[PDB]
Amino acid sequence: GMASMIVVFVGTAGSGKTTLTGEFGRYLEDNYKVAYVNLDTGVKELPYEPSIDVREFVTVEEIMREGYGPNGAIVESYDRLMEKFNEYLNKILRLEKENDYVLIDTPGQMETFLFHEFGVRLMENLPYPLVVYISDPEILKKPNDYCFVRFFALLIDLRLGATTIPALNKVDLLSEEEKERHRKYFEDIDYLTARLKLDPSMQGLMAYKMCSMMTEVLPPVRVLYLSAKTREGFEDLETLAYEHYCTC
Amino acid sequence: GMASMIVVFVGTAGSGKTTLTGEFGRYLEDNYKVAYVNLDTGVKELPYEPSIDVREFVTVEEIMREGYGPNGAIVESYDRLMEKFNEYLNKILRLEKENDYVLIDTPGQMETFLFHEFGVRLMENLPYPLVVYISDPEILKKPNDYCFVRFFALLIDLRLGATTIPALNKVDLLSEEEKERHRKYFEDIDYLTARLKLDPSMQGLMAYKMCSMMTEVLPPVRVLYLSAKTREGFEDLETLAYEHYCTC
Repeated sequence: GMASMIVVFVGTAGSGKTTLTGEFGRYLEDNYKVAYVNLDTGVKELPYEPSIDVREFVTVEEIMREGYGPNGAIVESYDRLMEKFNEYLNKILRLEKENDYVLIDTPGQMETFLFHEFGVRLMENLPYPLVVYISDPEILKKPNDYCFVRFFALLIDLRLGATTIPALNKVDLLSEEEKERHRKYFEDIDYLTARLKLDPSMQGLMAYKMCSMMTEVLPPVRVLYLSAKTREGFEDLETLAYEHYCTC
Repeated sequence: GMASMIVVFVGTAGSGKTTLTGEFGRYLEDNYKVAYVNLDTGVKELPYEPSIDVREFVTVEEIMREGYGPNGAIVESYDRLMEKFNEYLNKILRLEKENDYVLIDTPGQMETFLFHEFGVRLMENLPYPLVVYISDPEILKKPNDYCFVRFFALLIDLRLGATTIPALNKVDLLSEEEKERHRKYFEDIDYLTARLKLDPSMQGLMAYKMCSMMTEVLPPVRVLYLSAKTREGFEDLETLAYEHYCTC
């Protein structure tokens, strides 16, 4: 096709970002032409058929043989990928010319995407990509967690300089009590800050201070609730992907 | 001894956080009793003698044999450590009773510290620890990078709820032109925002918006410049460690 949208999935190893990428692809493949990009050198298996698969060129496992530990082997795998930076960039630019959606799967170690050259430069060089930042529901246990997760999404937005949508994955595992509780904090402006008042701790009152982002000029975003299992929230995301490539 | 200070070193694999921890220890061992804690399951070698070494119990390498990839093996190593959570916590609390300094080395994959239970809970349960967030100078190439790095330090502060000092490591590798350029953006309030005005990009004007943190109530912090090689900035940090355990 040619709608030419790129959607970048960001999340820590465990959040189910790779399963989501696949299933969100399948959902789209009814009405669109879709390409998948894997930028992770240490993922074991892919539930989709990749156009680009940086494991073709280098894997964390193989370079651990050379005698690196895994910390070193991960950093080293992305130093070797930079040897092919322009090649991967043009490869992705071309996928985007021949497709309606290019879905990009990033390293399970998101700092390997946030910090290293390869991930940041690739992102400064793609046309207006949208980023979906996936969070595990289990990380959400206290009102601190909510602004934390929300602030992190803001940080990705800088580092990659691309609009970043906060999402919770695996929502099908929520009991509905749980579902109700997470919705409360996220959607309701005030209520969040309200619950951020009862903690009598500086690092807690410190955390209350951070509840800053106000109205307009600094526009809070809509959080997605997603499930690969039930396809919950997929239509929202598709919509978000259209509202973005238009307005922006 | 018994000054009972804990200093927590946070930084991505590559930033030289582990070499710094060792050398900062040696510098202290002249005037203080010092204990080292390693919480990293995938670091190859330690330049110090650890009191606690979570590799004793589990390593990323060994569990990769069981057939996990490295993403999975890293997450899995910290799930197994939680089986010993209370034991490691009391072990560290006791080190702090018998020492002037307990220096804590965290996982080379800082999200394994920022996100996973083990790292966040350990930190909510330690007495007033100070966090030093180490950044590679090479990440600093454009005025965006400066607020990025500075904002990330703010995020660690929430997630662990402990005061977090931004630092640049490996300053001995700076040409002095470089040294001068990094100092400019960091110390000078305004100047930073000033240079954050010439970019004609929403995600750039977006980045200008984020330059928010104002005066008092929301007090900007002093950035450290550190070098294991020359011991630059070690006295500053020692001072910071005293000014913190006092006031705070």
